[PDB]
Amino acid sequence: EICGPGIDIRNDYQQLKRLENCTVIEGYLHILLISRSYRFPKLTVITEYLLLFRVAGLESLGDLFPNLTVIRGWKLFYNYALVIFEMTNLKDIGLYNLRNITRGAIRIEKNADLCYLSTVDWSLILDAVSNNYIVGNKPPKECGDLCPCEKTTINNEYNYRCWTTNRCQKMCPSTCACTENNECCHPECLGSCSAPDNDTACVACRHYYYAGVCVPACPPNTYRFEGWRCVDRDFCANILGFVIHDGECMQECPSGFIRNGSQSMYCIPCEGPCPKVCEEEKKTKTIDSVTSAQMLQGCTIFKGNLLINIRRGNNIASELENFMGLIEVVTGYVKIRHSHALVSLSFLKNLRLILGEEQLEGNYSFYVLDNQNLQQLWDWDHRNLTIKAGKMYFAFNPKLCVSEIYRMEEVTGTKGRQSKGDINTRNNGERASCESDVLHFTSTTTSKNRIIITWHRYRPPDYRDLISFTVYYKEAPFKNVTEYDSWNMVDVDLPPNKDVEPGILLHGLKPWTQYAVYVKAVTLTMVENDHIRGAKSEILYIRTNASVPSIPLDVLSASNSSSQLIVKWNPPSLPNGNLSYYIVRWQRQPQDKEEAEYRKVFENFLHNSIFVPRPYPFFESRVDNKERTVISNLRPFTLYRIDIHSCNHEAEKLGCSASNFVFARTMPA
Amino acid sequence: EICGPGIDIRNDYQQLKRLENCTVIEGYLHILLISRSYRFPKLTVITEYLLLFRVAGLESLGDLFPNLTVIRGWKLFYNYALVIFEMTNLKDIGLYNLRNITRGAIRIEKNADLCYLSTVDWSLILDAVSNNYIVGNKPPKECGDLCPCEKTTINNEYNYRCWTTNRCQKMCPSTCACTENNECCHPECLGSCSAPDNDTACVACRHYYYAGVCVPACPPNTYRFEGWRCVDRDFCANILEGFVIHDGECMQECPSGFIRNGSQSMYCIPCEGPCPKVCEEEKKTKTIDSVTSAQMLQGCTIFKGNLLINIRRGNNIASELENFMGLIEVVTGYVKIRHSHALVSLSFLKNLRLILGEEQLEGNYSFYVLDNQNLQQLWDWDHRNLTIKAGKMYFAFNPKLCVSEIYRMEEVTGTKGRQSKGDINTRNNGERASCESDVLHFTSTTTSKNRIIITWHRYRPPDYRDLISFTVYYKEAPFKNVTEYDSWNMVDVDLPPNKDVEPGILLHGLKPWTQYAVYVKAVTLTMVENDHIRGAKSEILYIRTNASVPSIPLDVLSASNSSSQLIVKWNPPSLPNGNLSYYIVRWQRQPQDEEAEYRKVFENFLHNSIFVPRPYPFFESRVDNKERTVISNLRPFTLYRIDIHSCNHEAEKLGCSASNFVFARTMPA
Amino acid sequence: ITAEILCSAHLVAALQRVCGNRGVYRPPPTRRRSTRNGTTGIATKCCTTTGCTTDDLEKYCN
Amino acid sequence: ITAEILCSAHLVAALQRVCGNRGVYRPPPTRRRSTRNGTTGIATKCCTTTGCTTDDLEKYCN
Repeated sequence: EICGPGIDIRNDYQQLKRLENCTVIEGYLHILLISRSYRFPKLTVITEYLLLFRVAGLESLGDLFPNLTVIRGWKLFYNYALVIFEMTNLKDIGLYNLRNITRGAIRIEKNADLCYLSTVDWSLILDAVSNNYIVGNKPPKECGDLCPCEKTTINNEYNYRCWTTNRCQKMCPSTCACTENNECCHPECLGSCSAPDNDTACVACRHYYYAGVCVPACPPNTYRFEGWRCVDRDFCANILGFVIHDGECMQECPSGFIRNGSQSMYCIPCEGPCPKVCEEEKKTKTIDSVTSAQMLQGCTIFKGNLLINIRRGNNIASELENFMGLIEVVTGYVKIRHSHALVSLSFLKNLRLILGEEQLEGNYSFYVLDNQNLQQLWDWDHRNLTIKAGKMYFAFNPKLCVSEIYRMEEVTGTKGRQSKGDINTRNNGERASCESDVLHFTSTTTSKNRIIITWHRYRPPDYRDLISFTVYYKEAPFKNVTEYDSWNMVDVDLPPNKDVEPGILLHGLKPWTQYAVYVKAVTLTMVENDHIRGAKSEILYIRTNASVPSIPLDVLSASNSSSQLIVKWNPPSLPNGNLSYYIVRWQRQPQDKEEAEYRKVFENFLHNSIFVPRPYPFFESRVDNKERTVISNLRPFTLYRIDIHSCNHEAEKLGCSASNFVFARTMPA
Repeated sequence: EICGPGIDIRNDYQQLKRLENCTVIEGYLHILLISRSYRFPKLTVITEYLLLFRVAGLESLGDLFPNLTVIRGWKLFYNYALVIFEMTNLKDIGLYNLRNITRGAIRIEKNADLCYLSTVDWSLILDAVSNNYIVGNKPPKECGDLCPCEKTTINNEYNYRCWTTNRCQKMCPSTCACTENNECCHPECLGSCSAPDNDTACVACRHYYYAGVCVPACPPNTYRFEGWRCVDRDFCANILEGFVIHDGECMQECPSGFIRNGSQSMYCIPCEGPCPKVCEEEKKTKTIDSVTSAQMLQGCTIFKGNLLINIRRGNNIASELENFMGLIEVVTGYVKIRHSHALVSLSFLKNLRLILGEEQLEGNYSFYVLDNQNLQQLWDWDHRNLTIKAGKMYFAFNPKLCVSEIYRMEEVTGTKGRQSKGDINTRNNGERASCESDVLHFTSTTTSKNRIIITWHRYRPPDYRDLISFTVYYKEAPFKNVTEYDSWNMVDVDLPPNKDVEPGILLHGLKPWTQYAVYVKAVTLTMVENDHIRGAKSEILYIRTNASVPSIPLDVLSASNSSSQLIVKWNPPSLPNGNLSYYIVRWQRQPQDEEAEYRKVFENFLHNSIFVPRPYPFFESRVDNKERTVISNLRPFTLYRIDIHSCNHEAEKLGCSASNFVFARTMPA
Repeated sequence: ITAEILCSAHLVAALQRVCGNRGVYRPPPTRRRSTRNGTTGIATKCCTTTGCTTDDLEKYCN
Repeated sequence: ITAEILCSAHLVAALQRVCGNRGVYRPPPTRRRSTRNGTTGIATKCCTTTGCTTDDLEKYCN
């Protein structure tokens, strides 16, 4: 009697009766929030995980499933094959017939009355014992773990092993998969044996199972179903359909595969991005949060309409780009309304086609409105776009330069399609700081803390305009930097001599740090022409030349054996470069703020008021990756000086760092 | 021989000869960057500070000014009266006649060869010895401070006191201002004495000096000049406009809040209002495109020019422009507010009551606003006055400002029928204004300690088809200056089904005695998208929860100055929750004897995947006003519990607050 | 009705108390593969510092 | 042109070298009123640099 593909019993105590006939549970098993005596000796195998949560009245698991032997864990609950959490009145894991857990780990937590936790050797029942989680249960010091048998080493201790107060923990001899008493099972068997080394006499089959036989691989005309048995071609033609692929019967073709026409039981390899159509029942999918956009994950074509209304949110540009970055074709229209968090639509990268099957009232396919922070669309000179039908409406977008949307309809192909009110400079580009020329940098020179950068001389559009410059620089960990936010600003004037070009020297910078620098021109127009131009430069990313790294931190050394010294340390405070390796040296030893700060401000007043303008040998080894190493071949009980250096990628020219040294003596012979 | 009003000797060593005749130096004295033997026994008094900096070759200050006795320091150099900085070859401060420095502190710094620093008791020469700064000189441990006399306590040590290796530090006896050897000077005298207790035999006068006499206050027909002598009326009639006589003092300019009297321009008359700065700028039209640009208009009363306000971006602007231009009252020319996208009101121009019109924009316009995207109101409310003498007014593309406001402006302005028909148009002005929106008149408010019930009148939308909903904006406001654009907690309550009940909302979880700003906005979803949309909104209602039991008194401290007495002090409660009336104190006799983080995220997944929704007696006294009281009649050396309560005006019905108690023991008998 | 912050047993107890006899749903159907889809449900929201309202408790519960 | 940020003692010495025979001195001696200060001092000019050009030092030099 197979039961599945998933059992979820909760609330009613009496609903547990659904397990009266089941000997194998295909899928998971859920017994939650349960508030008498029910015994199920029929059940022996569970393919997936087993979950127990807040079951009142149950004192031991043996009361329900005494014959449960194998939890295959074909699919896991958060990488766990058995979860016993917040189980009140539960005293012990009474699964004294449990033998093998095939895949997952165990999480037993918050069971204030649970005993016999350390009395179970989980190393012979499952494999990944390191990833188990047994925290928050009753304390073994306050329990009384008593046996009524065998024993082995548990952690560093050796003690008896019992499941409950009447049954021990059963184990196979070292000669073997065994039967009840000392006879090895079949190699393809698992758990116990009704008869020794027989395929048709196995409580549970390892690998796969078919027609009462524990087979390693499925017979030729059978396919993998779930993770324990094999089914024929006609069986998966009745599941609702499923595909046959790689000798396996899954629900849907895997990634990079699509169903073949007519012969819809097999997957044909599509080479390009397979047409991942996402079809939603709601006519217009409204994206009002990052959670709402989750349903669009991995979609290539969207049969519907997109309504973006994102007021608040988290780190959004990288998040939507995870879900919607693969969308390429939108059948309907796209509306970005009230999306104040969006500064750019760049998260819609692969979007190259917008059709217009349904259009907003007035035949609009692209409709943006009231986006206070939308600086730029995703329409830069790299991306392509095509709106087949519909018009474009732009309104109340103050940070959007109007020129940017004129560039849009060139690629869009709807230059003369919209009306005169569809694009209005009054509410679009309202507070714009764009519409400027391009200042070009000329040269950059980098040191460990100084940066010399110069830009080309800028002649203002008018002869009378007084010209000045402003340098914006700030430390940027990575390149996603906007000009509106941080920025340190220094005003440098145009040099008097026309042969020298304007520049600035920055002082006091962190070694090996990427700085974002851009220059803006200060054009004071005597004739206040409302055709304002201005000049602005590109965001230039400059990293300091790598300096000599800092000394390693907290050098500690010990001796676990004679002629051996173990040393550990921390990475230096200021790496000043990509860490490459550490150079350690050991030599035999012979036997016997405000003040300077306050001075700063006082100093400046002086100059600001005086001047006035006229009107044993060393052994050396390199540690490649870790911050720990062991020295070998030493004189026993002899003092050693331990010099440790820290280099980086450019330490080949700069030279490696200084030494943070320590002294340690080896173990006596 | 008086020399002034400031001596600045530098570069040339021989330029020091300018001190050959001076006995008193009126003002400061600079000896800078000097690279033989020059003696000036004439000099004795220095009014302002004395500065020495990088003088090479000088070994001691006694070589130049042996008779320097009093440095008045009327005006300080960075709060210093004497600055010895970077003096090379200088070995000691040879001012062995220095007696009194009246005002400032001392800063002697970076003199690697300077000795005799600790041998000088600056506590009897100056007053603010704590604010001195003697750092970076030759270390006393590495100098050799030796005397060739008297001594006293310096810091915690007692040691000899000498200026140089030949002269000691001279001091007056405890009986006295003394002469060379043990005879007290005159009370009005200072320093040394040519003869004992005589006015005409004093090296330096305390207070003031006139006609060879140390006088406390100036004679009736003399006035204070600088800070040491008195001069007559005709003297300050010759100093250079000229100097003023005010409060018996002869200063350079009238102090703040005073202006020069006409004709009699030697005295200051008290102007009551902001006295006229009268700001004249060379540029014809002053453009205020930033808060920095408006700085030049700080404190101006009348502006001879034109105002062009073009503020796109900015900081907190209303309070800043109000600081600069808030005092401007009269503008000779025209005023233009163009593109000023940050201005929501012109209230920063309060005292502006007159606009003349000397120069008018093309078309005879004196008041010209344009493209005021977020400007909702002028500064023209029924409180302010205004008069435009000549010119017209033009308003265009002014959406947020209501056209009725500018109609009300020309009533006070006096230009009702002067403008044309296109100067004030209703098309692009008031277009989407919400001032015209019908008020969601509140109906009732009910207040508790933490809950507020508030209801507003039912709102029938302008169209029959419009779907109507409400939104409640509430936030904690310490005071009333609250704008709708900022904070606000928003709750959407629907119109109730029954037409007899009016829409309301219940607020839960509010701080007792806290003023909340509440206003309701209507959500009118118009089926017919008529661009004649105004919406609906309500007035900002300030509601403070019913005065609740006050908070406990803060920081109850107690001590015992005597037996049978206990003094107790405390602070007012954190949340008074009403007007404080009195405190109730009670005294009772006491009888003699990552992991936890990682678990967090994993936890939420479990719940996020399991559950699924269906588809001795006490003595009591009252302290009336203060937060301090003294308990009397107590058992000596007996412990007492001190309960302190805090009541308010509504504590008669709601009860006095809880008790913040402390324990104290009285003094032993 | 406020967004109470309910966590650990208290979250379940809040669901247990709000539902009371209502409980939750336990029909066994045949299971399609990868029907586990669905994340960030209201149960997770209640535990968050923002919490979930009693109405939200009713929405996720029966 | 580009010049090293110069402060403290070195700054004074650098100025002396540049000024040489010219030196530095106040154009008006013994002016009745102080010209004031707090901005545009060579302390600010070279500690945070817009370019401590030789000509800029020359303007300071008198």
